[PDB]
Amino acid sequence: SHHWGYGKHNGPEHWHKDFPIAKGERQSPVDIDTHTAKYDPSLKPLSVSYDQATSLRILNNGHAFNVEFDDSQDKAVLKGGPLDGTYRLIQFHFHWGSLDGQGSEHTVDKKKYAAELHLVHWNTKYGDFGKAVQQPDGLAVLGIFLKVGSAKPGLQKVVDVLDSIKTKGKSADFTNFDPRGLLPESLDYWTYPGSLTTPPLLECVTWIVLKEPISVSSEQVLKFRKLNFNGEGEPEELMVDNWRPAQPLKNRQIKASFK
Ligand SMILES: [Hg+2]
Ligand SMILES: [Zn+2]
Repeated sequence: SHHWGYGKHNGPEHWHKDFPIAKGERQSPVDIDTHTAKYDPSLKPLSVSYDQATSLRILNNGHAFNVEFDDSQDKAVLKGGPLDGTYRLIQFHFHWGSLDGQGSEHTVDKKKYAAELHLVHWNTKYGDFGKAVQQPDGLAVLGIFLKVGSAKPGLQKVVDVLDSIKTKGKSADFTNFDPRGLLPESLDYWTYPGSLTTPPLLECVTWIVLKEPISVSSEQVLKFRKLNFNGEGEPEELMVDNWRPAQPLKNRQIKASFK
């Protein structure tokens, strides 16, 4: 190791040495076995209210690129589904692969997608993000798979700014981006209790993974693979394969909102 990453020497199989919770009882991602997920008719439809979303900035943090939102008020929230209370969007980011046949963190019946989008929200009852991650119901992550096919118009503004945040630590102003353009048509989902997928790997997440993938074009995903893990003036290491493999389900049940 040294600092964690996705390489041979500091990749997911090493994390447990600095972050023992890596071998925990509620680690993510998982494989979603569709024939073993339990339909639960008591789950409510999700409620995504992103019409007042305020994006602020896009940042290359060395492991992905995050688009950050103003979370000082209830502007872009998620509620409903399996959640109690209101969760505010704080940031979204992707995980992707070096090839189109891999890239997602969750799998479906062992199927891997080209990428996976995570919309990260935190439970307002805890007052701030940093307090939320210390609680079992502190975050709610919506995960959306991407397959390669048609271009997604609403992703192009993201794609286009990537050249300006090529290396670790770079940021760019990124206002007026509407995350509604990244949702599939259907909001049917699976849900289970899990964790963050990067260190510190805290088990504070209710995952909501959407059944329906979105399509992106090959060119679009190609632009993701041009980013760098390294900082400026360091030897170039392309930012690819920044996904953690599926972890054991252990004593958990995946619930479906649909049949
Ligand atoms: Hg936690
Ligand atoms: Zn993620």
